[PDB]
Amino acid sequence: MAKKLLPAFQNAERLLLAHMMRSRDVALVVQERIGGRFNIEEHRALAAYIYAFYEEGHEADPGALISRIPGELQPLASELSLLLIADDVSEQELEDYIRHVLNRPKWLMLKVKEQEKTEAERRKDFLTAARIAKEMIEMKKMLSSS
Repeated sequence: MAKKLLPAFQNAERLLLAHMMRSRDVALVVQERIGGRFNIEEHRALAAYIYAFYEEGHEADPGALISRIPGELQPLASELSLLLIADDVSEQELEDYIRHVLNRPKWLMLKVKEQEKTEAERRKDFLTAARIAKEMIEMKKMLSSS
């Protein structure tokens, strides 16, 4: 990804969907704890699904909403219902992807990096923590307007 700064965190948005695809309460988490919106009609349709479903039945019915997309979110959403998440939403994962969904000037996302990066301090990613460390200074720039 030489010429790919940060187009969108669709990865977190997809797993995000997985946790919200479970309960309306979680649906609040996606909208309230993330309230994002990338350039994806299908993925966005999921985040959008819940928002509207609240007025509908107050519960993001998977079988009902999962079968409301055009064709790409159909197979994706069905699997995404819990493709990479547990009944408990996976706390570590919840904060991981939601934070990723932020993709905004929020240092808290860097905090998440603080955890993984610190793991790099002790074990590193490749050879030296300098890689993840660079990620911090990178994280500092994004959250800190320059």
